[PDB]
Amino acid sequence: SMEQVAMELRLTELTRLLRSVLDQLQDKDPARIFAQPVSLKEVPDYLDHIKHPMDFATMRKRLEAQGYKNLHEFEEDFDLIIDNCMKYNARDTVFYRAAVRLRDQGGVVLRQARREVDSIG
Repeated sequence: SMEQVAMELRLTELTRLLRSVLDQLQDKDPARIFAQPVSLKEVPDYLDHIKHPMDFATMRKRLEAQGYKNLHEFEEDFDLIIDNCMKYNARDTVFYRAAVRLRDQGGVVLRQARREVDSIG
């Protein structure tokens, strides 16, 4: 149907906007701490601690499959990256501190993304 096509164009355009958001958030992680999944070879107990692992490469795979229907879904995955790290790692670690700085810096990007998503529809 033509309606299905229009819906698909909306999804494609959301995917465009979320790709730009993802790039901007990942720039706030210049150490690349959150770039890839925590390795279960190197942290064998990780899934005993963290039930839903997340990282920027995993988000990018979902994004490119147009697997985010709305900004809320995308934000959920970004918050997992931060929240998982702040639980597994102690306050005094470079990992925890990186997550705090990512959260704080990412807030700005996400605040305007929300206005753009609502604005453009």
